[PDB]
Amino acid sequence: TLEGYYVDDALQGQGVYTYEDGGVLQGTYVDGELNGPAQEYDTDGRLIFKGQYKDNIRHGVCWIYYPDGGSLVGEVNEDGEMTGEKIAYVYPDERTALYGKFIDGEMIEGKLATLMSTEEGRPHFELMPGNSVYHFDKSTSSCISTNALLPDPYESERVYVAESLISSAGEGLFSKVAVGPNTVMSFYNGVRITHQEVDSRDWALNGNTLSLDEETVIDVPEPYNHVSKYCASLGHKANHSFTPNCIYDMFVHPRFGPIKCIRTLRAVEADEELTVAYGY
Ligand SMILES: Nc1ncnc2c1ncn2[C@@H]1O[C@H](CSCC[C@H](N)C(=O)O)[C@@H](O)[C@H]1O
Repeated sequence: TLEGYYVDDALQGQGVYTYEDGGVLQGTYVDGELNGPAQEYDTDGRLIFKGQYKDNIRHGVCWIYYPDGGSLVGEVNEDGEMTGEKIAYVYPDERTALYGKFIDGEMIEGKLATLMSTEEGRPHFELMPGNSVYHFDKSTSSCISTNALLPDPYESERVYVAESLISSAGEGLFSKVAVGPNTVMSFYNGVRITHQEVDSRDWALNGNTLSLDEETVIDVPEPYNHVSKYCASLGHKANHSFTPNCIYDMFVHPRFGPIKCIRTLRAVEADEELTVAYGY
């Protein structure tokens, strides 16, 4: 088959679609509509969906994987949307998860949990003990967080703040455990401000600004650069080096929203200081 895109077989059964852009989609078909097991991949070989369809709407328990390694899994609603009471955002280690109430893939109330096993397609989670509820809480131009002192579950296991070993750098960010290359370790969340705002005020104030996109800049200003005032995320604590063990990369966070992460470039040691090359 060929439309300027591409499709594979006669009536129905199990076929593959490919878009004007390289990305595949493996579906099982029934009368030309999708019904059954599907898996879609990225223009780059990356699994971005696994799960199933019924009358061309996503059905059942489906996995959506972001490029950063994080994922969303749950039984979808009648419209195929990630809305329900038993949905989870799962972190890049594929084990820590925030389970619970989500609207449209957005988190209303997520409880710390662990994904013990995918038995079939379905996954089994188990709640972790503790009072901790997490909520979608994107920061604004003036509110860095609705709960500045609730740490991020994933971060508090892989990293910590302490005196820098670098010459005169105040504090730094340390790895807590040994990790191999390409590992997310910490989140860089702050108030969202505009490039012009950052370009026009005294520059002596952009020590913690980090550009998100062509329109937005994340900053960790005011007194939130002190951990007794803010510790939700710890990214703004990594110091600079010309030969870093880490890189800034994009991240889709369930509490923070579109932000950056600190990801490792090589294996790193427990207790090793984490660095990135500032300014890209
Ligand atoms: N290689 C380096 N040498 C000296 N200061 C550094 C540095 N990398 C980062 N810094 C200080 O770290 C800043 C980035 S924010 C990283 C955290 C910071 N040192 C703190 O104590 O909160 C810059 O303002 C620079 O002053």
